[PDB]
Amino acid sequence: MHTAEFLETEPTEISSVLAGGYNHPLLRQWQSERQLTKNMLIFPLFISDNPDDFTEIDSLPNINRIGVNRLKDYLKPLVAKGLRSVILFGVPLIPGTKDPVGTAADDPAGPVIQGIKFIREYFPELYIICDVCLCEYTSHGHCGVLYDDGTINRERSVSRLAAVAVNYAKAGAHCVAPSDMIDGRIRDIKRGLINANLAHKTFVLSYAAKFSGNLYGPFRDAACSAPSNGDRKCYQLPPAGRGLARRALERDMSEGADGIIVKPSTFYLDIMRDASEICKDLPICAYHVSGEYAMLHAAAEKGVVDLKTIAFESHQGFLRAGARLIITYLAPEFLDWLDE
Amino acid sequence: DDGTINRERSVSRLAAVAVNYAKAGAHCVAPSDMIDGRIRDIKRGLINANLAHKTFVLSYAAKFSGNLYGPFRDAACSAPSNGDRKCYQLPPAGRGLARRALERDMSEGADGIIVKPSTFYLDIMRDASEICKDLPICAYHVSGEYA
Amino acid sequence: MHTAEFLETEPTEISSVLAGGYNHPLLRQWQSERQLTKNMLIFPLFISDNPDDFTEIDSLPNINRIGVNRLKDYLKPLVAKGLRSVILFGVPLIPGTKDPVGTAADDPAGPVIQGIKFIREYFPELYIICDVCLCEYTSHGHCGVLYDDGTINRERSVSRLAAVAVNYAKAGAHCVAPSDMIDGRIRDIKRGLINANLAHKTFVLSYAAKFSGNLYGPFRDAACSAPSNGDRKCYQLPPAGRGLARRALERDMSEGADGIIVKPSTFYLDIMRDASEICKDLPICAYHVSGEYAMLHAAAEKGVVDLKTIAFESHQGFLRAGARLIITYLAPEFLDWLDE
Amino acid sequence: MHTAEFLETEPTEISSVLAGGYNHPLLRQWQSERQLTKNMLIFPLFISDNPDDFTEIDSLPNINRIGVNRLKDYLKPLVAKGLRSVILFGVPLIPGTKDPVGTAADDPAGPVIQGIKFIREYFPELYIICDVCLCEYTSHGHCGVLYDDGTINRERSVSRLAAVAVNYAKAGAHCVAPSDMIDGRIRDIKRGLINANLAHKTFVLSYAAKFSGNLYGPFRDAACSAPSNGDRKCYQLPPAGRGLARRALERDMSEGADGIIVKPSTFYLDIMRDASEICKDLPICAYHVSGEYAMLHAAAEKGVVDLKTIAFESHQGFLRAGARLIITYLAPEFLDWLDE
Ligand SMILES: NCc1[nH]cc(CCC(=O)O)c1CC(=O)O
Ligand SMILES: NCc1[nH]cc(CCC(=O)O)c1CC(=O)O
Ligand SMILES: NCc1[nH]cc(CCC(=O)O)c1CC(=O)O
Ligand SMILES: NCc1[nH]cc(CCC(=O)O)c1CC(=O)O
Ligand SMILES: [Zn+2]
Ligand SMILES: [Zn+2]
Ligand SMILES: [Zn+2]
Repeated sequence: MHTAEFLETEPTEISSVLAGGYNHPLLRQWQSERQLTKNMLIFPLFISDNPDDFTEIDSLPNINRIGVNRLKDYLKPLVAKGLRSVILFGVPLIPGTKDPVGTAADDPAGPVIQGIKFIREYFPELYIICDVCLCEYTSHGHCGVLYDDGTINRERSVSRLAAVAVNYAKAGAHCVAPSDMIDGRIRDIKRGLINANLAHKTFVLSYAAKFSGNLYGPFRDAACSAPSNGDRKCYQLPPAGRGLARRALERDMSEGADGIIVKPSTFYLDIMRDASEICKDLPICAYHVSGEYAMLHAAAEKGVVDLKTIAFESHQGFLRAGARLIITYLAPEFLDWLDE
Repeated sequence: DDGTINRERSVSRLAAVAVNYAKAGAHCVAPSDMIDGRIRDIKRGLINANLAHKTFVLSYAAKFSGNLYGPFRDAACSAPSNGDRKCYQLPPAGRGLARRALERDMSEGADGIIVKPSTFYLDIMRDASEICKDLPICAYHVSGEYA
Repeated sequence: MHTAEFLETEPTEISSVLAGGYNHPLLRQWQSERQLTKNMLIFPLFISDNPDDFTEIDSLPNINRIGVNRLKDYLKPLVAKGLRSVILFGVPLIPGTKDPVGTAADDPAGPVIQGIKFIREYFPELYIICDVCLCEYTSHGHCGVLYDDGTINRERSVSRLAAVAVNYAKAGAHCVAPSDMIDGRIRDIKRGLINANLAHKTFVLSYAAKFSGNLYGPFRDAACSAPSNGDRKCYQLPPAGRGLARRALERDMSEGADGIIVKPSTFYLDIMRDASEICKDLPICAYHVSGEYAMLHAAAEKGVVDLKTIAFESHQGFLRAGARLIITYLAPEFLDWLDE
Repeated sequence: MHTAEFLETEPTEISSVLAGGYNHPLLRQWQSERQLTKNMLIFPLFISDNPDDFTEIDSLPNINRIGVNRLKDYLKPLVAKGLRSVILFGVPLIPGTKDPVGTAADDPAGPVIQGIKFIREYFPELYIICDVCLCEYTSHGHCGVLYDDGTINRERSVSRLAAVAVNYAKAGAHCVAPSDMIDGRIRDIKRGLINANLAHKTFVLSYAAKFSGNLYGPFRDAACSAPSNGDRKCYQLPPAGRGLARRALERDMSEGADGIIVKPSTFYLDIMRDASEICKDLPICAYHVSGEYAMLHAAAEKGVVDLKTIAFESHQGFLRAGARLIITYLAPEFLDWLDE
């Protein structure tokens, strides 16, 4: 008869015993290197050039394209729930706005600057972050100014990007986040802020590690910033490029970045860990991209996972990997969940 | 009797099982129990059975508790009863414990280590690549991630 | 009677047991830090100024000096077998071509640029690397412009080398590999590419660690680039110079190199390991030189070793030492071997 | 007309200039981390059980199988030339000597112990090293005692190996070098020496990093120690196994090794470098194996390289990689070369 066999054992080694550290709910909280708080949440906003807008973005569950006149009523509850910061994304829909040099990017009458002014007035305590790029304002849909061949033109690009960033800061943005990924733009932006006497009041949140991938889909729907005549594989880091990512982190830090953003998040947790070592003295931010966000929702609907559970798991993962800030579309949910 | 894991009896039983699989012909054994010090007993068992030189010990050194093991419980019908595995599997926020578990398993004889889940724990894989730099690291794309 | 003695033993220590990790064929593959793939192979090419050339190089078994008109038929099978990249070497044979400043180096009608144009046209998917130096175009046979005393003239040399490199890139080369070993040439080449607006499309593969030795023989036959009035012991690193090699690696990296090459390979595996630590974020390439290559062939003929076996052993050694790319004359063989 | 182009240059950067450190012959010597001296050379000896032997080993140029009665006249000149140490290898040719447990390994009447006694008497100042293994004394040709299945039997093996090592030391060997590569043999050998009260006088030179390869050929001819019924791929490290090699080095050191040997040499220079970091406080020895040695000779005959030149280059390479001792068949040559 097959019976249960038990091998002869040796006395337990103290070094084997780890269980004493997480056998209680409170202990699992104590084991966390960083605890998730409401003030680490950064909610993205898609401001449209139509002040009465409030359009739902198909590929982005529960997220819409808001116009200035609908901002107050939208923000009120969130701010009351503890929202401390937002990241602005402009979505100029009016025809004849987009061009080869992203002129509309810093248009004072544009959605971004209009949004900055509104928020600084209606929600003076909110921290305003502005994404800096040309992709949503270029006729070609690329992040910077191009060469006749269609390839990125570094010099003209960073020159234009620096202007945009300084202009947002001039309008009142507390922080600028260049997501272009073009070589040396951080240095030009920092120098520009210095020359404009705004470097002491403007936080530079660089998307130091932004990889190219299949997770930016839904975003291209909410802001209509899709490439034309190719992909961003030449500026955004290759998914397998750890060395380049590490070099980009060191570069951006050396160029003046006050903090860095890792995008995507979950799919690049190892890069977040690398960043926490290289940029140990700077705040690291995780960006839970549209694709990752939409992926969780899809899986949830399919019953593969539980929304709240996986959201907490994924977000706690960012903190474990070293991040202390999080840009997520789940901000509204967390402002609630963190209360309980 | 209280329902809590019994380390001694557990590793004693697990070691027997692992050695038996190797005796049957398995080239490698991967303990996914996550119970304190099972790697040492399994390695010692293989040594005593004269199979340690032919059996690769692939330890699930870093196995976190989470919401991604669902589908697996359907394919093998191995779902907990009267509680969860939160007392043996590492807490999602537990980086320190994970690092300590990696060092422990390595020191106990593991020939390679497995990180589970994968995608949701890429940072732990990176930690493992430094701590267990001389050993092969394996990623386990779990049912939940796959689904 | 002498009998076999067995000392009293103690229970086996777990820390002693390593055998569990490599007792199976698959395991020995899992133990490899990097696995050899077809796309890591870089095949050198010796383009002659005689379009109908196809001369065999005595000291270089199975290797010849090809002319443009024989390139198509030579490359076809290789590319079909998986060849992804080649490294061009010009061998201008026409008299009155060589001079004191290597004028012919970037001659648009020369073998290198002619080769670039041909390949970009007939094999558009092939990655083109060009070795950058003056040794094969100078009347004196040295790597750079000389002083009246015969000693290397840094300034004029790097100035000329930078021009050559930019010109190859202008012709269409995807990557440039300066093998001159002259102080600070990487910086001038990078700056030159920047000024020519080609730095974003040109990979700079620096021969950061190139030692002087007895293994470059056969090469001097295939390209006729032998020194005149001395040796290269003043620019190429001394075989015992580890400190200088480490300093050269850091220097080249800091000067803009995108990747580095270690030459020779087998005889300098320790330097490859040093490079994998210093230049951890950059791709490291091993160059299996003519002497090493010819040495394996000789030993094989003598029956000392087996060609295929030692080739795999030596090449796997490069990967073990940290390289992820390999320039070897055995490329054709590997394109076959890797299939089985 | 194509003219030589010279790009505009910037003032030379001090950090680019490395040339000032190796522009003179003496400087290239100063750049060496370690200089090659006669006392670092260890000459191998193949003692036969036929006292009047002096047979030439085909696959091993200029090397023979010597009997005790021919040892004096062979050693005299070498010792006079500066030879300070030798490594003994036994080659029992008498029939019925080899068996399943390598009984003859420590046979007092065997070549090794007979050699130790002779040398200690005729050349009292010579340092005697003995290779420790069973391969040359087993009927199966393997390094240790086997299981019925043909697989290595760790326990019985190290038990037998420890006895052999202690016996050689008892006979008068100053140092023992276990080249078996069987898990934990160093610990048993050290413990055995301790129990025999010889640990304070016996240097344990472990072949901590011994890889399996295609370079041990000629050796199997000089000592007739070739495997039977398989290869040594289960005990000797796989060529791609850097992790295992590093673990083996740490293990052997922790087990009592006083020094370590890296075999092969040239083909494993990166491992020598790894060893120089892990075993920084212990002397590292490079073993220029028969295959590597025969390879140099073959290439030399083929005119691919110059014997003396490549020998110096390869041997200086060991020192560069971190070794301070060298076991080489070129010892006789170096005892001459180092004089000039
Ligand atoms: N330069 C645009 C930008 N800045 C931030 C991410 C958006 C992240 C998301 O998809 O939610 C993107 C889109 C892109 O890179 O294509
Ligand atoms: N001890 C069971 C075991 N071993 C491997 C994973 C399966 C991974 C998967 O879900 O695909 C599980 C399930 C569990 O931990 O609940
Ligand atoms: N600057 C020429 C150059 N670039 C690459 C190596 C060729 C490597 C080989 O010999 O195969 C050489 C020859 C030299 O340094 O003498
Ligand atoms: N255990 C035998 C032993 N000890 C040293 C090397 C000899 C090195 C040489 O080939 O010169 C060998 C041979 C082997 O490993 O097959
Ligand atoms: Zn953009
Ligand atoms: Zn040259
Ligand atoms: Zn042996």
